[PDB]
Amino acid sequence: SGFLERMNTLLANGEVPGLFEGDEYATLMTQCKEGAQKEGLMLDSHEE
Amino acid sequence: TDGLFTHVLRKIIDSVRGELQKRQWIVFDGDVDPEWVENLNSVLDDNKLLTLPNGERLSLPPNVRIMFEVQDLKYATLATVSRCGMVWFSEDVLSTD
Amino acid sequence: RDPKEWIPRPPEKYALSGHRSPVTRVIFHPVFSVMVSASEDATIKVWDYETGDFERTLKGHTDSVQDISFDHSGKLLASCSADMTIKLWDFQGFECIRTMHGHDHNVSSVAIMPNGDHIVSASRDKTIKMWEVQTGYCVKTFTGHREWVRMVRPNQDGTLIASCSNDQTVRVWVVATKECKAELREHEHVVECISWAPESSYSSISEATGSETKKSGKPGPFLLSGSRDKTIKMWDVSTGMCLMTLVGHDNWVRGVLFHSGGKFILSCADDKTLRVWDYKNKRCMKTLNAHEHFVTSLDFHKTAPYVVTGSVDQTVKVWECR
Amino acid sequence: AQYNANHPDFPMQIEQLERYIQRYLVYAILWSLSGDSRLKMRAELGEYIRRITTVPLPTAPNIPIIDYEVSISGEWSPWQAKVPQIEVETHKVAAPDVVVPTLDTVRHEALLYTWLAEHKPLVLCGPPGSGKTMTLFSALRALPDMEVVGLNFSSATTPELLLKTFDHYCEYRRTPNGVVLAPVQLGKWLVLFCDEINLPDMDKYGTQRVISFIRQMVEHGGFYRTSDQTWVKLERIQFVGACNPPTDPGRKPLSHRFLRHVPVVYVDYPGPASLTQIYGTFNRAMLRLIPSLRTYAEPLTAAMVEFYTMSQERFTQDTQPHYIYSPREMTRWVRGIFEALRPLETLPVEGLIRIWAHEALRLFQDRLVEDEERRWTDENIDTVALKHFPNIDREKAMSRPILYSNWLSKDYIPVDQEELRDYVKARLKVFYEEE
Amino acid sequence: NSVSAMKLSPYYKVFEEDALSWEDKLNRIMALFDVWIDVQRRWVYLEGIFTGSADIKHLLPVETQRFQSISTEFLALMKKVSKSPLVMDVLNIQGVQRSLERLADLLGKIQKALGEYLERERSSFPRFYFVGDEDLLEIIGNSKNVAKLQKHFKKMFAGVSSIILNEDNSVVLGISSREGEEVMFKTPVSITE
Ligand SMILES: Nc1ncnc2c1ncn2[C@@H]1O[C@H](COP(=O)(O)OP(=O)(O)O)[C@@H](O)[C@H]1O
Repeated sequence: SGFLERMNTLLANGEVPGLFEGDEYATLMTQCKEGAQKEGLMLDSHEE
Repeated sequence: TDGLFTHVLRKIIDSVRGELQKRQWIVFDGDVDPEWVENLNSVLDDNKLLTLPNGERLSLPPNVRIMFEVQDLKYATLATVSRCGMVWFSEDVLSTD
Repeated sequence: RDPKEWIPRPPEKYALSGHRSPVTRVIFHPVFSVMVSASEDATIKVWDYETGDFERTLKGHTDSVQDISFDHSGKLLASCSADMTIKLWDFQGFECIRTMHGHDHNVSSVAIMPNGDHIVSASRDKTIKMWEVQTGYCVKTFTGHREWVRMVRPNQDGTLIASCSNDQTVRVWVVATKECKAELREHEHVVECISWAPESSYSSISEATGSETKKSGKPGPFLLSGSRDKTIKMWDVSTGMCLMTLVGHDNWVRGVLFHSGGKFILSCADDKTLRVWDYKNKRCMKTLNAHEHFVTSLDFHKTAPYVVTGSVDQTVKVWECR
Repeated sequence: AQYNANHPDFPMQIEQLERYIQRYLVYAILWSLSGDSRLKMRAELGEYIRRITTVPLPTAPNIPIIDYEVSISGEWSPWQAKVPQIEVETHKVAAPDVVVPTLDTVRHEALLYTWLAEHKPLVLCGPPGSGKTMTLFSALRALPDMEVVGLNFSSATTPELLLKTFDHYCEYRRTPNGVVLAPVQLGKWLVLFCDEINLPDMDKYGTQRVISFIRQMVEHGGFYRTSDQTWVKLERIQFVGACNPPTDPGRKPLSHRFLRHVPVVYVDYPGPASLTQIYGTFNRAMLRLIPSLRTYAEPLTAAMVEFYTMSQERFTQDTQPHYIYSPREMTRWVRGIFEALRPLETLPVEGLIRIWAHEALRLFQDRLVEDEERRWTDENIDTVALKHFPNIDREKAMSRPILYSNWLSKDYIPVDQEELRDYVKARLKVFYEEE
Repeated sequence: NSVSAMKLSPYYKVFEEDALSWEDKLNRIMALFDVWIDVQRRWVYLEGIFTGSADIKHLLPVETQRFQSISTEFLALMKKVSKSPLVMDVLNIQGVQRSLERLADLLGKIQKALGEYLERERSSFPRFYFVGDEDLLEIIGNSKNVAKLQKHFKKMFAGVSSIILNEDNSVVLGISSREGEEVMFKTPVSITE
């Protein structure tokens, strides 16, 4: 059932709040950094 | 990319924080062999210039003294010795008392 | 027939048809008045486009032949096929003088450098390889594409190679130092075909896009890319910017190239049409119902006013330009 | 207080304050005691109040009191004064943000703003797709000092979902009075929009764990961090829930002890008049792309509404669980027609009717299970199109193999079956070798 | 130094908390301003490059846009400084230190992204070949403020240590050497022209 819970959250919001934690969150922030720069936007703080 | 001595000398020359108004001494404490010291031939000469391969040339400020603290000169060439002021500290200078 | 302005016309000259399988690519001989066309039946048939008669078939490939190319002199013919091999044909005697292996999967493109001493190929293992013409040795391996590389095309002076791939991007590489000079991504689908810009077009492009004259005097190499999102984008390699997007094709763009005089853009697509684009005004002038099925490739002769187009209908068509 | 701030020279006067307070008291009694019931029950409560009260009331013979707001001047004003017939931009036709003003929309907007401004938790109850999320977001646009964070409850939802949301969007800081959980950003209120609060399963002892957890955060203003058994006090956090009526399948009635803290507002499906107004506005905005078609805005919208109504009464959750029809399907209808109309420079009326029919088929027939219902849908689409659009080429607009594709052209245009078959065969031939 | 001398004094035990408080204040002031001065100088000679050159937009479009974004953020921060130009308010500005560090990093990246432009610009004036990239950027960006260019002339000419300028600093009246010897131009050169 947890599979369906994660799918529910992902389909409804496009993101799982509890999926990235700890080092995963920092790594994801990294790839989002070069993704935004490498697309053309500047986003420094984590929330944007 | 600047090296240690190049970085120090460039920071002194730029004098962002009033370095030129000070007495800057750069003391090379260690062994002397031509490989690293011959690059200072223009610095210790009347040119007073450090020349980098990138074409940049750094002039020695009048308030900067280049000091070497060495225990021997069995490998230094005549070019380095002739370019510097010699001060000889015999072992008898510092007595056991 | 303005010597730099002819465009193809709906009345076809010949409809050459000897292939038993979809015709993949068609190229013109740089010197002789002869034309070459490879198909998926592992055959490379050679036709004379002045009188429209079959001459001879080059065989030896095991699987479908995907790309064929000539050198500057027109004496050697590099071909690659789906059987993971690249063959070099002595075009005077019509024998395969050398066969090259090394690609791990399907080889979907091949091109001879302008100097004529190296062959650059792109394969489904996401790699580009460089081979010596004399020895047939693999000497360089461009990696960095994340998907199947479809074509590779060097520029005029042979210092850069452009590669399109299923990874949505076109990568411009420096041959000397193997680095990735540029990575151009604006296509929303797979890029099929690319083409470089002839010198005689630079100035035109410079005033077509309104780009100001650089103080260097070189406007910068310009690249084109047709893609499966039914768009043909022309880029400035030097700045990495998409100078323009050309829209109007009804399906995947399979081939794209400049008019030899650098005033028009010739393209073909799976919408069964060959389109002539006035990139001065960023609009398509002419549309030809070239074939009765998908159009796969086209070539535009350097001097003579002829356009050769291959298609999946196993038919290669010659078009006089008036 | 806001009025007095706006009028420093002329503070609020006692007689006008008394009038305002009386009218607002009647208004608040009405919107508190019947905000969670149908329109008929609101009218009944209004009639009872009119029959028993002494406060001055609107003199409209038939318009119920619930249609009147209390102006700051201290007099009743009809809500219709705040519902103008707007003209939406053609590029914002049926966009998710766009809300067409309506009597119900503005009333619920005002009530939601009134409750949210107090940071009081609330629940929006109504049929799925009625407009609860839209209404809440419209209310939150008028309050710049809140973010909404969306949580979607399910039958297996338990408090750890709220815990992860708090972990992401808030932090636990140590203060001398204890541990305080506060949003990472400052000055600005977090509002947790829990979309399915009454879906979480109820154990065999009549309790939903997440409902108890939310009740504990709401009443006691905090919870217990179970890692160290530490009481944590919430700061600058608000809860807003949405849910289908508890009588719907799979939904459980909420606990009364939880309900005493959360006022409930009932947002019903818009009536045929409201649907007509909203989607007539949308269609008028859309049809400006092709001027020659502008005169067909009023039938088409009506036609749409008519068909929608029949579907909503013909297919219900009694037959199949997914036979749910809402204004969301009409929003998708308008979006699809607009997308089909954008690249076309001109189009005869028969083509517009064909696009309408194709969108109706894709929205109302794809989910049908057995063949008879699909036959019913086809026949009734034909009948509705003929009824609202007479004197059109019946065959040219309702040629039965209705297929639309952009595979054979740059735009979304009707496609012949045989051409599409041949093209798909060729694409499959390529697909075999590539994939 | 004075507060440290207080620390070594025997009477400092009753003044622990406030002495350490001013240690913290002064140390944070230095930490902020040491990077802040460098950020200011780098922006000063970067805006000159990105405004005085018309071809930099075409040849370096992406880094151009990077610099306008960074420059708008810097101007916003400077406006916030100007509204409350007391030292503690700017010291107490939320996230001033991290913002300054980010600005320093971004300015450094932009500076290292200008190598080709400076190398090509060296062709116009050949003596630029004997000037480093940092000093060349300082020279080109600060062309308007000729007062700070007097320290670079010794690297470009045999004995022209400094130049002589009028009161307006717009017409070059002559040159000077290290020893003070001066040469007065017969026809002074107008910078404005
Ligand atoms: N007055 C209105 N103006 C604009 N759109 C409306 C209006 N009333 C209903 N809608 C449509 O109804 C849908 C509302 O569904 P939603 O708010 O998501 O329901 P729920 O909150 O139950 O999920 C929206 O897609 C919207 O397009």
